[PDB]
Amino acid sequence: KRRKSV
Amino acid sequence: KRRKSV
Amino acid sequence: GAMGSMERASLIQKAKLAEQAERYEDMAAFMKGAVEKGEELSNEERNLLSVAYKNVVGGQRAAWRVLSSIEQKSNEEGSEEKGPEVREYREKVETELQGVCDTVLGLLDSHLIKEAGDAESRVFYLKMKGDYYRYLAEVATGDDKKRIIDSARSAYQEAMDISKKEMPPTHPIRLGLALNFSVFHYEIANSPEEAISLAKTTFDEAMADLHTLSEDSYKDSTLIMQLLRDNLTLWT
Amino acid sequence: GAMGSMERASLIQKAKLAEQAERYEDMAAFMKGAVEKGEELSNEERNLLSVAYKNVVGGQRAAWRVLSSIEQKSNEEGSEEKGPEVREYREKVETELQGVCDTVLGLLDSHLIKEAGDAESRVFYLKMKGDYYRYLAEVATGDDKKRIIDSARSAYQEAMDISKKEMPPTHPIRLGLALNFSVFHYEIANSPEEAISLAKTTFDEAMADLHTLSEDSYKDSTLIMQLLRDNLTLWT
Ligand SMILES: COC[C@H]1CC[C@@H]2/C1=C\[C@]1(C)C(=C(C(C)C)[C@@H]3CCO[C@@H]31)[C@@H](O[C@H]1O[C@@H]3COC(C)(C)O[C@H]3[C@H](O)[C@H]1O)[C@H](O)[C@@H]2C
Ligand SMILES: COC[C@H]1CC[C@@H]2/C1=C\[C@]1(C)C(=C(C(C)C)[C@@H]3CCO[C@@H]31)[C@@H](O[C@H]1O[C@@H]3COC(C)(C)O[C@H]3[C@H](O)[C@H]1O)[C@H](O)[C@@H]2C
Ligand SMILES: [Ca+2]
Ligand SMILES: [Ca+2]
Ligand SMILES: [Ca+2]
Ligand SMILES: [Ca+2]
Ligand SMILES: [Cl-]
Ligand SMILES: [Cl-]
Ligand SMILES: [Cl-]
Ligand SMILES: [Cl-]
Ligand SMILES: [Mg+2]
Ligand SMILES: [Mg+2]
Ligand SMILES: [Mg+2]
Ligand SMILES: [Mg+2]
Repeated sequence: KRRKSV
Repeated sequence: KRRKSV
Repeated sequence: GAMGSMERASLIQKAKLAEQAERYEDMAAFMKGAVEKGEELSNEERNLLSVAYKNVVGGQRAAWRVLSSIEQKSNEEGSEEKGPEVREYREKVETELQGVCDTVLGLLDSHLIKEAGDAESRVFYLKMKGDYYRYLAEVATGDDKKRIIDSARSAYQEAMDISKKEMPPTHPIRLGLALNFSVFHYEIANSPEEAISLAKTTFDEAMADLHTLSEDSYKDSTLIMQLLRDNLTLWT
Repeated sequence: GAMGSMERASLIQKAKLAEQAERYEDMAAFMKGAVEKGEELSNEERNLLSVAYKNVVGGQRAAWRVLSSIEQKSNEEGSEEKGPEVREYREKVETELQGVCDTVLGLLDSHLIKEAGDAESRVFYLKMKGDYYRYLAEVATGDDKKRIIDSARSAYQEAMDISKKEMPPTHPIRLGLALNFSVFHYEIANSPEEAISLAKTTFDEAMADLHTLSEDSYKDSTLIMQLLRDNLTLWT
């Protein structure tokens, strides 16, 4: 659902 | 596992 | 105080927003500001006050247990000497937890309990008093531990006496109080028999009064009855 | 600073304990104290610094989004006038988030970046610089928004240029940098095409270099490659 960041 | 409190 | 210039209603509105944002430290500070306005709390506002602090202290307690367990392992035979850091940091977390407890106990003593005349407010605040003394007892290791313990016992016992006289056996506040007093017996007062008897009797008396309830009140009582059953299952 | 009297090694030991206790504000304060000792950070210590702040700002960002969404709903036609509280509290959370970003950016500018000579340290810090400017950009609405955005772009672009020259295409830091720069394109710079091209090309170049890796390095790279694939799936 929410885009991924790291 | 851990007993319940409220 | 810090919240001295904010309107009571605005503090309450903000406490509800901080709950939605899961910002429980903020929630608790707004509620402390609302209490310090000097007026009695409504049912909803007592519930907000209780949720705010229970969440804050609940995070501190979980942290303390992680650190206490590390500290104990380092004190076991054959463990390498790590120096003072784990004890220091556990003490730091412990001190902050104690300050939260002292703050709640402060609010209850100045002046929530003394103005609480209805059973539902008075039992609710006394349960909170027993809870915060119980959190103090969890970390207590010195000459005051017995007195902290019996302050928890005495607050819980006054709440039990009022709730038995004035509330139905299915009331959520009565049920939550018994659940926590029963944990106090099990975990703090080293009385697992008393803990079990209290949870059993509370559960059975609630069962027998369910018939009197609407479907919405049924839902509220059985939820906490389930937590009593969970502990009986764990303990027996 | 506040951590001026504590040994560097003790600060590091305590940061690791605070991580285990999930006490990320404490973790971050211990790491800020360690950075302020003036010595360069090791690989492990950079990772601790990054985890501490990412967790702290990540909780503030989630809270800000909850509050921003409430605030927008209250500004919709037919919504009842709630007064200034939601805006005030969103501003409070926003200001604290901005102070965290400014603190990290402060550490990077004084003096982590300037002493970072190896690619793995320099790219790591530049990625953090782009990330914290990007968090500033998420909340920016005034005359400085374009400059905040292009400070994020410029830091990410310098990190990309070094990582392309000096790191293999599967390096976790190279991969995490591309993933975040690609999110910046999508979400901040309104360039979803650039976001998609970057995620695709980064993924494909990593695939083609997997063969060179041990099984443990394989595991580390494919983990982040999966996050690139997740975004491509969401975006296409
Ligand atoms: C001082 O000790 C307070 C405890 C004793 C048992 C529980 C009390 C806690 C709260 C406020 C309430 C309960 C549940 C059982 C509803 C939660 C359990 C722990 O915290 C809350 C009280 O419930 C009240 O507050 C809830 C807030 O959250 C929602 C879910 C929105 O739903 C609300 C309920 O509709 C409302 O009845 C429940 O009546 C009693 C007072
Ligand atoms: C400035 O941006 C930092 C990001 C860019 C991608 C990722 C970085 C983050 C950390 C430190 C690491 C990764 C994972 C992919 C291992 C996590 C993802 C987000 O936070 C951590 C870096 O991983 C390192 O730290 C981990 C800490 O947690 C454990 C799990 C114990 O395992 C550790 C790994 O074994 C170690 O290699 C990973 O190499 C790179 C540096
Ligand atoms: Ca009654
Ligand atoms: Ca209920
Ligand atoms: Ca290289
Ligand atoms: Ca990994
Ligand atoms: Cl400490
Ligand atoms: Cl059992
Ligand atoms: Cl505010
Ligand atoms: Cl898709
Ligand atoms: Mg007023
Ligand atoms: Mg009264
Ligand atoms: Mg020294
Ligand atoms: Mg150097």
